[PDB]
Amino acid sequence: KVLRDNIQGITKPAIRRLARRGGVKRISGLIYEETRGVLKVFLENVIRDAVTYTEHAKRKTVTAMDVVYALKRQGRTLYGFGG
Amino acid sequence: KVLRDNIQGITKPAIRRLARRGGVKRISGLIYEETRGVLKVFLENVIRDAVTYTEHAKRKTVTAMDVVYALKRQGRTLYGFGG
Amino acid sequence: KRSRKESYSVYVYKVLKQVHPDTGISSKAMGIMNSFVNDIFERIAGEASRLAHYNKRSTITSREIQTAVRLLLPGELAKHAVSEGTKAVTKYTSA
Amino acid sequence: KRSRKESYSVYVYKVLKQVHPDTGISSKAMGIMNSFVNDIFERIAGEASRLAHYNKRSTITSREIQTAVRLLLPGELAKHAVSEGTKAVTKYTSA
Amino acid sequence: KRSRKESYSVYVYKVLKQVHPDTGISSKAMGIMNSFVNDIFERIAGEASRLAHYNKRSTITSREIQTAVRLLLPGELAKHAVSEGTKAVTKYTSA
Amino acid sequence: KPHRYRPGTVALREIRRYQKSTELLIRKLPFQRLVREIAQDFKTDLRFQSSAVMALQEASEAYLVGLFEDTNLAAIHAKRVTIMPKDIQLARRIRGE
Amino acid sequence: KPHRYRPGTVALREIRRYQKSTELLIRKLPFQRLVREIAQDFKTDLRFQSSAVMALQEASEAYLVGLFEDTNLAAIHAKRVTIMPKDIQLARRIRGE
Amino acid sequence: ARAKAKTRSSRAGLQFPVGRVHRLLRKGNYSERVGAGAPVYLAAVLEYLTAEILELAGNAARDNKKTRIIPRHLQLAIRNDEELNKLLGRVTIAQGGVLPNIQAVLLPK
Amino acid sequence: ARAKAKTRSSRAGLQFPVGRVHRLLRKGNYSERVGAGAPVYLAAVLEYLTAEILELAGNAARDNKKTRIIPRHLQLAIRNDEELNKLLGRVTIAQGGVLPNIQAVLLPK
Amino acid sequence: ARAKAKTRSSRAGLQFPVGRVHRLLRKGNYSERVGAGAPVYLAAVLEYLTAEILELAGNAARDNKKTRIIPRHLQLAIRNDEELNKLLGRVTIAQGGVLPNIQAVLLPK
DNA sequence: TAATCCCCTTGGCGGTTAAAACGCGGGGGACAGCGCGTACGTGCGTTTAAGCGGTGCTAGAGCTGTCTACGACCAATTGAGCGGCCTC
DNA sequence: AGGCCGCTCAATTGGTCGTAGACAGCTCTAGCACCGCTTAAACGCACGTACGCGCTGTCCCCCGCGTTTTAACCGCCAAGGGGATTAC
Repeated sequence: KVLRDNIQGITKPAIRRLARRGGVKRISGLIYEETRGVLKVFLENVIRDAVTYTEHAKRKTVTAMDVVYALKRQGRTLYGFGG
Repeated sequence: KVLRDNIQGITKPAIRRLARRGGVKRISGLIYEETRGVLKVFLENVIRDAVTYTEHAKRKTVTAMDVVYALKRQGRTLYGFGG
Repeated sequence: KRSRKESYSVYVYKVLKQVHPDTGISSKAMGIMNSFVNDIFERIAGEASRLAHYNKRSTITSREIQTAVRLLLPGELAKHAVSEGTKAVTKYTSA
Repeated sequence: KRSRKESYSVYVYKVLKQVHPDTGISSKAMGIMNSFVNDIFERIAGEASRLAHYNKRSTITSREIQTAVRLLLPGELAKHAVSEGTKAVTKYTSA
Repeated sequence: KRSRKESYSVYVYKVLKQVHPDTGISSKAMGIMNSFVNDIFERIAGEASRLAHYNKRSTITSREIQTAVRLLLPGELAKHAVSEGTKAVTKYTSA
Repeated sequence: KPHRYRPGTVALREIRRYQKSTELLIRKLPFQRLVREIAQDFKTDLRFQSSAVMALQEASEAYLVGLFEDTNLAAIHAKRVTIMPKDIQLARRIRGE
Repeated sequence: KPHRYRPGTVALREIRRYQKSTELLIRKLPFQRLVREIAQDFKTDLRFQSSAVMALQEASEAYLVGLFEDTNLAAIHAKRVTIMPKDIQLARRIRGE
Repeated sequence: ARAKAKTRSSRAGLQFPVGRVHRLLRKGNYSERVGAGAPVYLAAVLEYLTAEILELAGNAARDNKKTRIIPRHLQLAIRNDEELNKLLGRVTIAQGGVLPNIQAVLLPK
Repeated sequence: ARAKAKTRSSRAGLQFPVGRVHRLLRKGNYSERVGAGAPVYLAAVLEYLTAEILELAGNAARDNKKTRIIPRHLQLAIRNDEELNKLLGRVTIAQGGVLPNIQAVLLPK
Repeated sequence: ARAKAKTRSSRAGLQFPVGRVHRLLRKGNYSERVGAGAPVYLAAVLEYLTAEILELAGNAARDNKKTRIIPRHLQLAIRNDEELNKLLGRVTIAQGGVLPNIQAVLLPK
């Protein structure tokens, strides 16, 4: 049940797709692992806040409202998830 | 009564000395006027809020504490003038 | 048995059909609208609380809200909002 | 005389003599630490109000304050703040 | 002993002070306002009378005036004109 | 001969095709597995609302898109189109990361 | 022969000295007159506490030095030692302005 | 005894007199019977039109550093709006003057 | 025996609830006491703001030949207005995508 | 017949005014009731941060052979603690100067 | 905090390509050595208004008495506004 | 979606009761205005010298264009976790 290498679950073509949404034409080989690391750091910060919320809420299920508040505290406020 | 040009009073060597404090080793001659423009925009953004505070305060003399409030609103909180 | 959850659906639906009678809507667009109305509401409310604190006011009035509008809401939208709000408090005092 | 204005001069000075009995302090730096304690007090107070809103709690407790500390304060600052506040609240609980 | 002469004075004054609280009024500009109000009123009223004749309707409702706005007022303003007219009849039926 | 577009043509077609797109660009299941993976390190046996998983997904996607916008602004600033991770680090550190 | 330094040396010495020093680098009184003339652009005949003038000052130079640090970051990212205004415009867009 | 009355202009929340426009329609020989939404609709149209032209006149007055409207401002406001010019192509304005307009061949060089 | 129930939102003539916004401001712990003009002014601001949002959404939908608002229309509505952009620079939209935005260096020739 | 009025800061063994912080939170509009250990915990956190900052300030003053706390010392201390740095990234110190920061590319060969 | 329930999450399974993945031709990309017009740092004297310091004064900042607006709050009552559904 | 049907809560009103700050008004004090001596500022021209970037080239690096494959997706099935709800 333990998971080990799901940062590679965010695939290389998914990175290419996102950069196409970002409007990036040419992408170096060094890009993908750096993107994986920085998204890992960003997710770690957000869910650290969310887990703090959840244990402060005495809950076990991660809710999207906690995601919303965590993104608010990082100045990345998201519309469209019950906020 | 009125004044027409004191944005010139933020002089070019003052900009040079700040860029030395900002770590710039070589400053184009094109730098000074546009730096004046962007500081002009920033000071307008600050002082518009500060004036809004001031007639919200029913006062005619501008205080430093409302300047602190406006800076803290714009995410550029300054220590050393509160209270 | 269920518990009611309040949302701003019918009002945005009303003003949409007021300004565009022929225009439809999707529900997740309404989720973005609910997020918008709560977001801007809390921005204005926090700024109004700040202004009440700064000028030692225990009461937040329309002057506080208008001040918060000039602060947060930029430029042209602020002047329009001032205009219809002044109309709105005027007709409200007449009602 | 004038109206008494509350400041944090003496408590910062007591803490300074706890950490550095030998040194002095400038008044400009003193106003800076007054702004610091007021600013961080405001950050933690607003964050605790946010979390009391999220949990629908009418009362902010040291649980909420600890949550806000774990949010804002980074890493070892957060955990040693937890340790210090825990030791303090045990001493105050034991009077 | 004199007799009252009616004009559109205070209404245009109210509207101007709504859109410009600090702007003053010259009297012959106000004459141009009164004459403009009378002119456009007579144009739209005559068009409504003609439309009432052509549809054989002895009653001129808001639909006739809406048609008259669509005819005389060109485009973009006419679209906005329909907007306040719809909102006004809605709020009038609600009041 | 088989048809072959010049390098960048299919890239630009992907540019237009994914700017007109609105859908998520990540496979849902491995992203959910990754958020469970990372969150298990901070707290054990964590359960995720799937809507929260897609919320994290879309927020992260748009955060990355804003990051690459800053990046390729730096790249056209750097007279390049092959973006490299120092561009991303520049965007982060000027942003304050 | 009178003594003369190579380019950048006095620039670097100034860099070191005002990184060491903490004082204001702009004359306070033209700054004050600028504050008043932009005040009357919003409300005429305003009066300013001197503390408000210097508070606006240290805020102004702090904002400026932050922008110039970002400018140097862009310029070394532009592989350069001389900054041009497009660096500042880039950094202003990166900060979200 | 009686309910306290509000004007129908106040019921609309509009500044133009709904009653006066209604009576000038009914006595203007356009129809003997008039639907209820017609004068409030027309009055809202008129108030919006005057609001727009008064806004234009006010901005024009602030351009000329004059606090009060003058019919020169009215001439500048009418003639520099395309749809208002379409409304008032054949309308003469007292003491208004004309647009500053010099043809290209009239200018030197 | 009792006054007729006629809501303050109808007193404003506005669809946004005076009562609900008032109770959210009072419950939101900003001050224990709130001036009367504050929630009506706020509700007028909110309904107006949502009004231009709905205008831009409507023209965005009419451009893409759909009668219903999609959040892609919301993306095009928000990001194409400079004051709305200044309002929502840091705000993220679900399933909105981005603006159609290509730099000129990416085009051929 | 009341006993000695003791102080809650000394009850916590601490220096920061518990009564002031509790009164400010009662008057700060964050919750109408405040938990009993909340201001004690808050003051403990504030004193811990203040104590470590003043320790760093005194050490920095001793580093430049001065015996008095200076805002330059505050800058050189807080901006050189990375967790205090990103705790206080957007905060300006009056007359604090800047960190000595030369880029390695700016230094000569 | 106890109960609890139910519904919403979690794990398992069967195919199906969609998506990933791997590999190969190829044009483009990045960018350095050197060159070359260049663009600005640095010297340093001169000007002047900033800086310092020195006076007079009242505008309004700030503090004090009144008082009435002003608005929160409770029982009741209602009407709008949300849960539910189905359907075109 | 939306529009229609059933519920319910919330929103208001009348009054009441406490109180907040607006207003008047004094006062006194620092901002403003005026005045005077000094020299830092500053700035402007000359000149030394280093800057930015482009040509050509150069080396190599993903992009595009496929094939293969596999597990993601979708549809289906069984479990119970816990979240939320009511009462104490």
